[PDB]
Amino acid sequence: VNWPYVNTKLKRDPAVEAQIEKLLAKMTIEQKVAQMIQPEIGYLTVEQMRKYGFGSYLNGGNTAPYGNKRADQATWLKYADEMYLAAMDSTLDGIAIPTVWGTDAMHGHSNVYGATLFPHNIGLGAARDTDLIKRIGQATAKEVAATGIEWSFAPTVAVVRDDRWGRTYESYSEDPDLVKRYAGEMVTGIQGDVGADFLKGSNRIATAKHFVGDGGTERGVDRGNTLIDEKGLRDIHSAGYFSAINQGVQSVMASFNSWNGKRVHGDKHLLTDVLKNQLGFDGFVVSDWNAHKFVEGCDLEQCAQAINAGVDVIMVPEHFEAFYHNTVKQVKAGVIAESRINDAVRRFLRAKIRWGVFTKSKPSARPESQHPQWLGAAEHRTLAREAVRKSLVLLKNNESILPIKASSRILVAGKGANAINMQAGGWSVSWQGTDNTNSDFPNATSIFSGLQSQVTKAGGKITLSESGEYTSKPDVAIVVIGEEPYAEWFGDIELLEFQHETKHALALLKQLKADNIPVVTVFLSGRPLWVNKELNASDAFVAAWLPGSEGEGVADVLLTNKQGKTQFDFTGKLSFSWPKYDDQFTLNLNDADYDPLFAYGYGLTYQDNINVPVLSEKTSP
Ligand SMILES: [Ca+2]
Ligand code: NA
Repeated sequence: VNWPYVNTKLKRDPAVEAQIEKLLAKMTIEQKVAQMIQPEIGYLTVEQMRKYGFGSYLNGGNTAPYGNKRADQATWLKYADEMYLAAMDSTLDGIAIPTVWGTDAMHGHSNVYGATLFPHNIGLGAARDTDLIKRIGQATAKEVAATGIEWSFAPTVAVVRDDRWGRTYESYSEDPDLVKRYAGEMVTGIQGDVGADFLKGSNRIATAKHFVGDGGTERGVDRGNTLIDEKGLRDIHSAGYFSAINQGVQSVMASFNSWNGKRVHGDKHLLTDVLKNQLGFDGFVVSDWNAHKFVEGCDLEQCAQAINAGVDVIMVPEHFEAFYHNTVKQVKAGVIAESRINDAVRRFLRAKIRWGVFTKSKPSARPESQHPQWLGAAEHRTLAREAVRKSLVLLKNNESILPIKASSRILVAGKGANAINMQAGGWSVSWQGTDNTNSDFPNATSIFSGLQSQVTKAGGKITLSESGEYTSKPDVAIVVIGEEPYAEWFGDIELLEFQHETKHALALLKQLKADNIPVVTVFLSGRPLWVNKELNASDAFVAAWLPGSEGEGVADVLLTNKQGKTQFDFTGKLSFSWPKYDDQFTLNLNDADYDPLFAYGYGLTYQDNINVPVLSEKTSP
């Protein structure tokens, strides 16, 4: 199987390469290995950084620096300075190579309190807007820079084929063509375009995740087994990497899944022969969180096989010290070649040096560190609100009930009506999102709050009641319902029916319908789900995905302006096929037998006059 060479734009900088060779020539085995190890701040001390001079360290997201839950910019920058100076202290370890701080950036700088939260990828995919993606990358780079961090993990280029996976919402589309179109835009948004501005100023080092096939696991099991021939791995699951590598992405993260029974992190064919030799990726490979422990023969404290397979930087958040000493002994034992550690360090230094770790000042003194307002900037929330508007997909709008006159009397109901944690989903300040409350999102706007602001301005009347209680009978009920927030395997499911165990939202919808109140359903989810029953109980139904912090984007489209005219029409179109039956687990565009309820590319607008009939509510045995 032949893979195409896709590193066609980025040319090496001879000055940078000169510096790498001079450094390598004088470094000890110990110093080289230190560059390859990445501790996490929950476990790392400044003293350990001084002693070892690790090449990077991770903002894992579970705590702010110094243990704070929330921290001023000055506090982030103080922590960054301390680590930077400890690394530049050549005492103890014998060299002065600046370290860098890295962070995951799932939908903005989303581990961080106060960050703008953009819609998760599935909704961005619905938007079909490459320019939007690039601008989101640019905004994200600034918000990351505002915390003193040089390196962010984004884009996520999974191509998801089975929506049972709990990470489905992290994917732009089931369609590789769409992911390919997007991936390079996010990379250049973050890093800058190849050329004079490459990696300059507020631009960050980027990592494209995850290589490869994590969206193709059997039954959508998280970290499961991807059963597909190599041509399929190339043509379906690698499309995002073609454009990300072509745009010069500096880092690639290896994936937790297996391919035909073998863990990717231990697969030299994938991580070296395919990624580096055939595709031509010239940057560095980073592993995922303790992913090395799952490779055959490896454990938390040792994994020569992953290194030998082509991993260049090991994400070992807690066991880094023992991992360090073991790896050094393995190089000395000859079971990890010096040529291999040399190549790992070359690729990693290539990123740090070209970004400018030797030429820029300490973190707190850098120009991109002088703008605390970048974190959650008004301009970025305006961008996110645009993304929200464009992400919404109108599935049903019977008798053109939408858009609703802003001057009407409206009831807003449903568990998601005023719950920012549900609209944001997982990877939002916290991992699962379960414990988030509205106060964890300063300057965000709930869906109710957005509607209320516009209805009040238009002289209408609005009421919030999750359970649908009212005093004055409304002209219409907007009911906001959906999945609870989740991340990773917590979100893996076996059944496609929404709330199959309780049907709590359905009871609410039927209650309102029984009172002859017109119902507009706003559905929050990380994926299409089987919702025929809820659709039947709705006059209109909107797939809003996981819109993030800017909930007023929903009001912008659903409501008229004050004069009663349309302000924004729907523009979004499905990037994942919507199931007609509760057992349509792998429903994908181009499938031989393709029978979706609503196809890839479907999405109504106010210009349509289409009614959706009552649908079958039969479920499988
Ligand atoms: Ca699909
Ligand atoms: Na050092």
